[PDB]
Amino acid sequence: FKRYVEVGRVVLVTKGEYTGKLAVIVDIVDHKRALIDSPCSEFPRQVIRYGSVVLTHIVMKLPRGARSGIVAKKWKAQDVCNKWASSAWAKKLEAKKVRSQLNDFDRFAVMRLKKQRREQVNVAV
Amino acid sequence: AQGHRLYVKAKHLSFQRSKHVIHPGTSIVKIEGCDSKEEAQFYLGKRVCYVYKSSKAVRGSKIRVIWGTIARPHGNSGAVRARFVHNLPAKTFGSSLRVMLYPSNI
Amino acid sequence: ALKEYQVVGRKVPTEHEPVPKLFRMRLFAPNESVAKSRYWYFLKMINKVKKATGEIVAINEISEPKPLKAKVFGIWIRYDSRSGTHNMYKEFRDTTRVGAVEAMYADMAARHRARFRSIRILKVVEVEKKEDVRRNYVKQLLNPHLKFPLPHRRTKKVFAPHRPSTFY
Amino acid sequence: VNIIKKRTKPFKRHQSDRFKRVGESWRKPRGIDSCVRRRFRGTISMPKIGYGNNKKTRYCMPNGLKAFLVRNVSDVELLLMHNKTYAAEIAGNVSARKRVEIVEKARALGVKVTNAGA
Amino acid sequence: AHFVSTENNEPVTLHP
Amino acid sequence: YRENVPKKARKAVRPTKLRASLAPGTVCILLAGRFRGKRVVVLSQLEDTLVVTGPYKVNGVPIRRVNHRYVIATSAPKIDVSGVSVEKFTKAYFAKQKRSGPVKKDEAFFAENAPKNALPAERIADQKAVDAKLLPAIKAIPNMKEYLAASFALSNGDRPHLMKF
Amino acid sequence: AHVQKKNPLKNKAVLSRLNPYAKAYKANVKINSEKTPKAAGEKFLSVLHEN
Amino acid sequence: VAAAAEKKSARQKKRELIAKRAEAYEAEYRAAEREQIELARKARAEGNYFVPHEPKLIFVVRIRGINNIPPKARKIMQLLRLLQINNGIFVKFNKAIKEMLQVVEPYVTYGIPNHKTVRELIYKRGFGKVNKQRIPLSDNAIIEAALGKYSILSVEDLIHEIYTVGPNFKQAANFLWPFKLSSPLGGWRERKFKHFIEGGDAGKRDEHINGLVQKML
Amino acid sequence: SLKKKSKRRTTRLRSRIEKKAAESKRKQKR
RNA sequence: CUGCCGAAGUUUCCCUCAGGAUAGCAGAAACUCAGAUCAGUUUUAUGAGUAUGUAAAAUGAGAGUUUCUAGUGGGCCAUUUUUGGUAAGCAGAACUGGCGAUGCGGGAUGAACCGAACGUGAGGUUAAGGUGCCGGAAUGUACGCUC
Repeated sequence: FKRYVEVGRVVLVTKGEYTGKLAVIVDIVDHKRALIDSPCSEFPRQVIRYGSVVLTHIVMKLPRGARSGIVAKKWKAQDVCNKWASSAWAKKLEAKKVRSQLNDFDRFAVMRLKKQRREQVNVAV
Repeated sequence: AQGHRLYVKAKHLSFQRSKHVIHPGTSIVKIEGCDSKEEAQFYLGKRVCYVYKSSKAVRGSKIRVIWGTIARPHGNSGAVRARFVHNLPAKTFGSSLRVMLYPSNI
Repeated sequence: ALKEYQVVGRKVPTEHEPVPKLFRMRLFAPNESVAKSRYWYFLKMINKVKKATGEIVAINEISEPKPLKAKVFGIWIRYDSRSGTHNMYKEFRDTTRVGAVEAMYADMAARHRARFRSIRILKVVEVEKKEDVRRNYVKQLLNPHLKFPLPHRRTKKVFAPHRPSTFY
Repeated sequence: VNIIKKRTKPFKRHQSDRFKRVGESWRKPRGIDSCVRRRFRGTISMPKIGYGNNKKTRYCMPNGLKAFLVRNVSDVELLLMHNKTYAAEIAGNVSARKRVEIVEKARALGVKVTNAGA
Repeated sequence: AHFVSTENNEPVTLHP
Repeated sequence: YRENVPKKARKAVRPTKLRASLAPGTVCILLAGRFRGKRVVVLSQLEDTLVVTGPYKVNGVPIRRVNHRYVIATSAPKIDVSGVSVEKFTKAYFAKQKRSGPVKKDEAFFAENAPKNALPAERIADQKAVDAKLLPAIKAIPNMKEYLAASFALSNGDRPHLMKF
Repeated sequence: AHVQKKNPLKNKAVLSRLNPYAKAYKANVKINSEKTPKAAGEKFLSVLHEN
Repeated sequence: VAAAAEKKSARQKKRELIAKRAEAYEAEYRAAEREQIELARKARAEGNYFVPHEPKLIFVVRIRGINNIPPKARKIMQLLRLLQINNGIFVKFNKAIKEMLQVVEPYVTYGIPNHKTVRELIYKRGFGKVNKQRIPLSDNAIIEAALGKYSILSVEDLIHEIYTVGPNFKQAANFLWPFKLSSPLGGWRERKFKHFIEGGDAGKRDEHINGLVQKML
Repeated sequence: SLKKKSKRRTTRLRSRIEKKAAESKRKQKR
């Protein structure tokens, strides 16, 4: 496959109040729950299920049951962020988030530029 | 010609009812694009509208309109309750209604 | 959800017993009153002390000392079966003692169609030595290189336009 | 103060429409097994004191005026002090000459006439 | 209310 | 006779508390009236309404009263209003004339008033004065004159409860 | 007298009628501080973390 | 100028008297709550166990209708003034009352309220029985007329007389009409007519009755 | 149906099943 | 025509008979005490061998009467006891409620099952039971069993 429930795999939370955040699996409690943690301050170390996460393609080495400090240090050292964002998957998500925050005037700014973009229609004869 | 539609499309589903009783006092409106009660709080209080066409022409205008107001969310799936000045006829289950963006609060 | 309570109780002081002994047991109840009620039922059935003659001296909710350390619990229970007499012992792995008890209760209601009424929890024990773990499923969980595909991924907006990926 | 009617439809007698011998006027169902007497769901309703209208708006025309039957000029002349409460009603058997005489008198008193178009 | 001795008779664990 | 004297009602009048985002100098969409869908700049904060106009040289929406319940206060960049006076707009300034009876009609009543006859020249003097004092601000920031000239309208898949106007 | 019943909980004028004390009631009071004296008996911890 | 002047001044001095009384009662509640906390903390520290206090005040709510009830139980309902579903009454928790309650155990729910629910009830749903009539407590003068013999002169004095179980607890019931409560917002539990311990809603429930009232009220 | 019989027990069976269960319990009590 | 009050099925015995009685109920008129004057209730004490009674604390209520006078004097259902009992049901009593006079919500539908005791409406909230569609309401969340 391509997605394995590994100690040290980083997962993207898709449910709960931490939706959209990026955490890393530190431990496997059982078949339906895993312990995850993230260096981001807002996100606390906790036990989350598997319906509330999606597996990413990044696997980073990390010893079983590492504490919050060690996980953050390994995350910083191996450059997990800016590796996740390097993927076109993350870029699509960030594009969606910023496009959600556009107001009416920015929508008209989007209006005008992409109409300029459209009218190029230059193709070889 | 797409510089119009200052309303939001919706549908009339039924009256507020139990299985063997109906109360035509309030009508159940499915506001298209609304998929929960926390979202239905936005349209809570807006001006809903049922537009139809008749045979006789009053005002030289072929369109009659029955005004109404969104009153309360009804359930989990984002349906609302509406109170029209004239209770909608039972032939208008599934008929399309309009949801004006006013009285505005955004 | 369940919560773990320690309840300490004794009978009323009197000339017969001026200083009755304190009797403390840890028992799992969703609320305060259920814990006291279960305490009186347990003490009556075991020691034969009447509800009227007694009174609660201390009730305290106990939180999990390490709610983030993956632990393995062994639970001995006395199931009230069709004959009213049956014993069990089940293993669980989770982070909170209440979680193991809650998972055990759902396990009982499933594999034996039991109630909260028929279950009597003898002892919940933390087991730390790997070789002291008995059950097969939990033991195979304890291996160091655990990895498996996301089991049962399963994943209003009716009428989606494209066929779901339903895979990686 | 707006006039309010709790009910507008009259209480028709049970089965007054399937028979020409049973009349429209209300009669109380006496039968012990009558599904109408036991007031089952969906059955027609029965007159009750609960439908009584407000004492302040009872006996009032849709314009808030009480009807007073008038047969000669003397009757309307007695209505001068209640031009705000009572509207005159010309009796059916009043002659044409008296009708125009009464209606002109009532106009002079400024008292409402419901059927002045006769 | 009152006070309840515990030192003299420390609470003892009870199991079903 | 009776003429029941109404009891002394204990209801008073207090200033209307407008929304937080309905400040003077903002840009808002117009939801009702003959100019529904237009975007207009709010000049002054009236008792109940908003004295609002689109720059008449831009879109052609004269200075009008609009009730605040038919206004969507967009987060578009604010346009300064300190440069224009706004005290001359009062409720009586906008009010209708009398009627002299309950019914008046006919196309002769339509060939009169119109935006020439019953329209005073002083109103254009005020209207041109406003445009003189706002066009420099609208010209300063980009797309703004073009933004106000355009019209707001919904599209398929556009859900207003999620759109941050 | 008393055509309509008004709640003191919602109508503040009716509290002033009922309580000539809600004028100064001062609900929230600093009775803790930086100085919290954590106090749980040592053997109480022993009996709590027992069995 | 006179006559009404002395009435206003006496009216005024009565206003400070209930103000001074109310201050005294509030200090009494806070001091009682404080010593509860301190004697719990001290006992838990030095080691010996503190014990709860046998309560003398409970709130009772009838949760079943008027149909299909044994004659023994409906008789108790009459003696308790619980003649309608979703009603509510206070009862001085004692051996006679406690032993009385188990008779109607599946038909009522009871527990020990604290000061807030007492204060909310009287203020909002407090209807006084004046001259055999359900007269609301919209004024302090209404309570003064019916309890001036027992030195209760305002709503707050009544609240203390109730919440702290004074001697005039019996001398305040027939002044006060049963609390005709609404159906609880959010609903009851899924199976309302089981015992509260068994996942139902009938019976003694203690610290989890305050919740119920907030909904019912 | 799909079966050789009807799963909906006619109200006679809904009537006499419970009473015959009651007679069974009385028999154990005796 | 509307409104108001509103039982009874078994009692009190009596009978030749059907019945009455007699109550009970519903009432109708006259007159005490602001009472321990009551209670289809609990509690305490007390004797006798949780219950028993008497007496007294709790609790709610204004509590008594003498007088005359309508209608009813069935049965069904279920619970608890319960002796004779047999393949097996079955029979016997005593008690309890519900039903007769009772509509409404639910159980697809129903004399008794589950809730709920009804003036005319508005709004809000629930009971029982439900939330795939018919059908108002989550093709909800979590853990298992079952092909």
